Amino acid sequence: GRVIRGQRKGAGSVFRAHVKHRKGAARLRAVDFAERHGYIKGIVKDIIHDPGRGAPLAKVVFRDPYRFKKRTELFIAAEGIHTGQFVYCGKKAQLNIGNVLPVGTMPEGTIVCCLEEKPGDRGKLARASGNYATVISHNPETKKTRVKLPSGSKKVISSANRAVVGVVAGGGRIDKPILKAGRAYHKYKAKRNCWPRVRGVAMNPVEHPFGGGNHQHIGKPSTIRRDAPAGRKVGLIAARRTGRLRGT
Amino acid sequence: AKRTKKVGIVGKYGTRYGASLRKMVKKIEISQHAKYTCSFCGKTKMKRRAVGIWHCGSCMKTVAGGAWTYNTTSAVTVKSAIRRLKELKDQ
RNA sequence: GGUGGAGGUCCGUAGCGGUCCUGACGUGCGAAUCGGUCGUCCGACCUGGGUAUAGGGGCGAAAGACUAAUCGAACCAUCU
RNA sequence: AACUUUGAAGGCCGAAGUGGAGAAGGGUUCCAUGUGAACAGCAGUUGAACAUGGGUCAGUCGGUCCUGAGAGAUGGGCGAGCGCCGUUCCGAAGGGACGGGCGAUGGCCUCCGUUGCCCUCAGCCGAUCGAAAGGGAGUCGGGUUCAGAUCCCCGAAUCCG
RNA sequence: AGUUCUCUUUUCUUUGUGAAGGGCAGGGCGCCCUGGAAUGGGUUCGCCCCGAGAGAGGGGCCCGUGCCUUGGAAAGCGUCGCGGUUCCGGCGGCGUCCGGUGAGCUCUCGCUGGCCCUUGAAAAUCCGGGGGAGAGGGUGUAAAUCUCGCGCCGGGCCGUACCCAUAUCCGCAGCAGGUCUCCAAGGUGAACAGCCUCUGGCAUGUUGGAACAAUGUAGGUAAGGGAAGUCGGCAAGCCGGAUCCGUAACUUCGGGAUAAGGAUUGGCUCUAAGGGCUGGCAGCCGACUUAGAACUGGUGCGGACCAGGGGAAUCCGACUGUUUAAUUAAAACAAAGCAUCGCGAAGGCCCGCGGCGGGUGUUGACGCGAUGUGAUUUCUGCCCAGUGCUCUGAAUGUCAAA
RNA sequence: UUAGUGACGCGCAUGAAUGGAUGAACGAGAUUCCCACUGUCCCUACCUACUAUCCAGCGAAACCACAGCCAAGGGAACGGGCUUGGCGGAAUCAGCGGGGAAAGAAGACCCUGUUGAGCUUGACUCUAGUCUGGCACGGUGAAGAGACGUUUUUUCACUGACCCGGUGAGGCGGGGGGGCGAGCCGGGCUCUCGCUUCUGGCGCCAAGCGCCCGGCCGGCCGGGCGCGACCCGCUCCGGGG
RNA sequence: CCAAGCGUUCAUAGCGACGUCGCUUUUUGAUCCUUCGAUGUCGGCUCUUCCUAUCAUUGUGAAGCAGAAUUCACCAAGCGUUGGAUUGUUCACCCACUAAUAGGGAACGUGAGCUGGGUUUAGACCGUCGUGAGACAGGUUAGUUUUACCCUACUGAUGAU
Ligand SMILES: [Mg+2]
Ligand SMILES: [Mg+2]
Ligand SMILES: [Mg+2]
Ligand SMILES: [Mg+2]
Ligand SMILES: [Mg+2]
Ligand SMILES: [Mg+2]
Ligand SMILES: [Mg+2]
Ligand SMILES: [Mg+2]
Ligand SMILES: [Mg+2]
Ligand SMILES: [Mg+2]
Ligand SMILES: [Mg+2]
Ligand SMILES: [Mg+2]
Ligand SMILES: [Mg+2]
Ligand SMILES: [Mg+2]
Ligand SMILES: [Mg+2]
Ligand SMILES: [Mg+2]
Ligand SMILES: [Mg+2]
Ligand SMILES: [Mg+2]
Ligand SMILES: [Mg+2]
Ligand SMILES: [Mg+2]
Ligand SMILES: [Mg+2]
Ligand SMILES: [Mg+2]
Ligand SMILES: [Mg+2]
Ligand SMILES: [Mg+2]
Ligand SMILES: [Mg+2]
Ligand SMILES: [Mg+2]
Ligand SMILES: [Mg+2]
Ligand SMILES: [Mg+2]
Ligand SMILES: [Mg+2]
Ligand SMILES: [Mg+2]
Ligand SMILES: [Mg+2]
Ligand SMILES: [Mg+2]
Ligand SMILES: [Mg+2]
Ligand SMILES: [Mg+2]
Ligand SMILES: [Mg+2]
Ligand SMILES: [Mg+2]
Ligand SMILES: [Mg+2]
Ligand SMILES: [Mg+2]
Ligand SMILES: [Mg+2]
Ligand SMILES: [Mg+2]
Ligand SMILES: [Mg+2]
Ligand SMILES: [Mg+2]
Ligand SMILES: [Mg+2]
Ligand SMILES: [Mg+2]
Ligand SMILES: [Mg+2]
Ligand SMILES: [Mg+2]
Ligand SMILES: [Mg+2]
Ligand SMILES: [Mg+2]
Ligand SMILES: [Mg+2]
Ligand SMILES: [Mg+2]
Ligand SMILES: [Mg+2]
Ligand SMILES: [Mg+2]
Ligand SMILES: [Mg+2]
Ligand SMILES: [Mg+2]
Ligand SMILES: [Mg+2]
Ligand SMILES: [Mg+2]
Ligand SMILES: [Mg+2]
Ligand SMILES: [Mg+2]
Ligand SMILES: [Mg+2]
Ligand SMILES: [Mg+2]
Ligand SMILES: [Mg+2]
Ligand SMILES: [Zn+2]
Repeated sequence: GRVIRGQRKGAGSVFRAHVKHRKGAARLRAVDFAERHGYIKGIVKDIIHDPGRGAPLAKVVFRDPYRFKKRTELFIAAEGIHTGQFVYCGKKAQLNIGNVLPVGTMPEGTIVCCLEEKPGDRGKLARASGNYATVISHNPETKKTRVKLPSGSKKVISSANRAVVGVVAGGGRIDKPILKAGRAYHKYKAKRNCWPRVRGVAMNPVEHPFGGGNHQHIGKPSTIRRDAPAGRKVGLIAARRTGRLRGT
Repeated sequence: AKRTKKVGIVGKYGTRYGASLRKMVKKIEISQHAKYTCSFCGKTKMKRRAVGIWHCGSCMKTVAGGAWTYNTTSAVTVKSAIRRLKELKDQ
């Protein structure tokens, strides 16, 4: 046989991200003395569309505490922030929408977005449009907090991780039918070469496990074991179940 | 005169895509193109620049809003929740 | 009753394409062309150049298609 | 002399042209004169053929410079090895500057330069390559040749240093 | 200059001003000042604007590719006429004038709007501002300084001919193929359609002469019938523009729809209506439309060109889109929609001989990755024995090396 | 009317996202009927252009054992040749498609070959990857359970190997010093804080103070140091290990 | 061919059991002789020719031949044997006309004569089968039809002894 489309995606080539017109990487501030002890003020200059991303991005500007400079930060835009607004990042920032605080100081039930997976990494979790994480509980003795991720999983993270109060803007995006193959063509022309997708049963056996046959049938169980070799791991990968999810 | 009986704004799609999808997208097409009152200046000028980005032509204030509506129910609920926790944080 | 001018909207030119005649031709004008008749013609549109992916490899809106007239595994030399 | 040239008729392309100019490609095919061996699927007094000689002139039109998708060194890593990966990532990555201080020299030797060292100050953080359609200061009128001209000449301007 | 048998104050050609500087029209302003507006007003084709300051006044700025001017009439062109070596940028006369109009075409500038789960480069390079370290002279032959006006010097290198395509390029060739662009006249007409013409171009496409048999290839016509032909109405044919009227089943209420079906269409002579400028009126301008009527021809008039045959159903695929370059354009592929599955980053999926390697990823579950079905509507029943997948494990048969 | 449509359904072998039923619009998709139209046809005719045709010039190619009239016979069972009969007359022109089992291409069908290749899997033998155990890198301390001060194991901790993230490696750890509260009989402590939250401004290149030094004539000119800006430390800061 | 029966009677007008002898190669088989360095594979259309096992017509014989209609048989292939709906069809079935609507061969006549509907490549759908790739004298849809100018034959045209 030949290498299947899934295998070919990992080699880069025509399968790399379309990053020509993106505005940069959306991150929190790099943690420094100001955010470790107090807070720093910043002003929202612009809220911009980022190609390939549902959520808008905020362009916040801070004062450099050591030099005569202005620092431009590219934050994830929490819903409700506006241009000209003051945002504050640090340990002693106040619990307002758009402020960046360590999750340790946030009370139980706080809604956050752009939450650091590890302390200092500048924000990794709950960055998709409309999403957020909640704060469940703190363990001051071990300095660790329990949060609920948008997928529903619960995670124990360091209390020192920073995060933005509120939910990511641009929510409810998936509530609109696309209605058109052309509109889906434009959605992915800004992201990557993944569209349109050709079904496995519609290929020949040479380039897919499901291909071939005088009838368009899978011919083998579609739940494939977790340890299947690359080029064989297609279909429902390591599925715990199949069918309609009935109930909770 | 009234030109269509029920299709309204989704009359631009003719017969395509099915009644239910055209019905469902009709709610969004109206909302995402409406001009909302600007809370900062009061002029009915708040208009959507891009998905999630709402701009006012009077005062030039841009707001991170919802995808198709100026502010979402989830976001409005969180603002009140974050307001209460703040009070119970500093009493 | 007007105004307005949306649309992967319709007739239709340029352009792009290539349904039927199973027409022409079939030691051709042509190792795929010609005529009429036809599809589409604001979009998933057409196209120049630059650039990337190289042979059990690429690339494929998927026909085992395309990859220099070569493709169910190119071409070149060697093993021979 | 059906086919060349001139004159006159009758026609056609009919501004999405059979018109006037370019890019890529060609490379002298361009222009003048001569030949009619061979070639131009008849002929030719003709030709983009053959022969002998000519023809392309710029601060201002392009390249040249910039960066684009991308390509590609060094440090480093890998590698039996030719080498490969990688492009800021495991790097002591600056050979610069207003100013000031010490000397050495000079010249319109008066006083100003130059130079060496010291003091002081210093993010850019990526060598380099990448477009004759992208970015990119500044040239237009008239005349002139067999063949060149926004390039030659005449006239009138402009940018940069 | 052409025509002139008749007519035609006729028909044709032609009737300039560069860059740069100055001045001024014109266009634009989300710029200022006064003032305070409901009996709300202003305003566009649409919009849209106002107590966060509308109307009304008076200003300011930006572009001015338009006109005048310096250039610049000396040049160029038209015409008439003289010379010369006659291969002279030869010499002279006259002229290069005055108005109108337009949903016109082409370009360009500007205003305002719609579309996006699409938001539509970077850098070289240039400029302004904030700050005020500093420097400059002591009342003068004044100094530092100057993005002001003149003046002085220089701008090296490489390309530049011509073809650019039914003959200069690629297809073995002067090959009916292929091959990226710019400018774009009159008439008819909705028109960059077709048909004819001017500017410009060409010589019929690698030959001519004479015939006009068959069979062809390409076009036409046909009495009466009208698919009886054939696998099949293949082929051809009918319909066709525009105006007026009229339009069903079904429908996802958008469509169906140019449904279907009728009438009209020439030429000529008129009538009515539809505006602008100046000083309910008067005067002068004007540009194409629409409607109506009479008359008229052998009923012919969208007279060429251009230009849908239609209806009732069944199957398939929702649609638009794509596909086997060179025998298959399809019901196949894709698609929105729907439903599963993996994954919280020391991760999922994948690449790589190799690594602190690489793509997704400038990413973070409204995400990325892997599948099936295939718009909407309605529904999607039973089976976990089989084969898969998955979860629990020292409770625990077999089980390698150490 | 072996066609079409509507019904029927013990359906060889229909059936529910291997999706079932439907249904507007759409289709160079398949099919049936009808109106209209017509040379598709009855049944053919005529006309035009370009050929063919003849001429001047110019001029290939495919193919070819020898060749080239038939009947039958026998024959490798369908003769151009051979046997027996029929018979035979130069050289040619335009057509034609009966024959040459005409040309074209070492049959693609079929079989054989101990010849292959693409693809599949419950074929045979392997293999990258992947899961898993052992050994090494590979360390420190506490306990718990054991065995004989050593040593096996479990758990919990450590950091220094090793790894990850961030930063222009910019304030880390400990102590000092100062402010708000608490409290025992004005001082010590429990113990917290380190000066920025209203506004779409500004914010560096030190003020001030203390101490020294220099040039010129106590006055002018010009410098240095310290505090301002706490002290000491061994991993830059975190996260793992 | 024999003749038990049928035919009211009566074997043989016309039929004919049980038996038996032949012919044909327009059916299918059986075989594998020729052809696999290729003889173009169904049907239709078109066109000519031939056979007779004669449907019609001419001339006749026999009937259970009154006439009419019909049946059997002889010489006999001269002349005919049609238009259509369904189907790719051969075959079949029906409608209609007719004197009659007979049956066949020519490489199952006839693809450098056509057509390409079917079969019989590559695309695709359904059912059954297979774990699968895939298969199916099971359905379905779309799928390139080359060359004559040579020899002969034939048709016509010059001509030759
Ligand atoms: Mg396929
Ligand atoms: Mg496979
Ligand atoms: Mg359209
Ligand atoms: Mg169309
Ligand atoms: Mg053909
Ligand atoms: Mg031919
Ligand atoms: Mg594309
Ligand atoms: Mg590879
Ligand atoms: Mg296939
Ligand atoms: Mg041209
Ligand atoms: Mg030219
Ligand atoms: Mg010649
Ligand atoms: Mg020449
Ligand atoms: Mg490299
Ligand atoms: Mg460069
Ligand atoms: Mg350039
Ligand atoms: Mg350029
Ligand atoms: Mg010059
Ligand atoms: Mg006003
Ligand atoms: Mg003059
Ligand atoms: Mg200043
Ligand atoms: Mg040139
Ligand atoms: Mg001609
Ligand atoms: Mg000629
Ligand atoms: Mg030619
Ligand atoms: Mg007729
Ligand atoms: Mg008639
Ligand atoms: Mg018929
Ligand atoms: Mg018939
Ligand atoms: Mg037709
Ligand atoms: Mg209809
Ligand atoms: Mg379709
Ligand atoms: Mg494609
Ligand atoms: Mg094809
Ligand atoms: Mg085709
Ligand atoms: Mg499924
Ligand atoms: Mg089910
Ligand atoms: Mg099971
Ligand atoms: Mg029929
Ligand atoms: Mg099924
Ligand atoms: Mg000749
Ligand atoms: Mg022979
Ligand atoms: Mg023959
Ligand atoms: Mg063979
Ligand atoms: Mg072979
Ligand atoms: Mg053997
Ligand atoms: Mg093999
Ligand atoms: Mg192979
Ligand atoms: Mg096995
Ligand atoms: Mg008896
Ligand atoms: Mg034998
Ligand atoms: Mg043979
Ligand atoms: Mg033959
Ligand atoms: Mg043959
Ligand atoms: Mg007889
Ligand atoms: Mg035959
Ligand atoms: Mg034949
Ligand atoms: Mg044939
Ligand atoms: Mg067929
Ligand atoms: Mg097939
Ligand atoms: Mg099965
Ligand atoms: Zn506002």
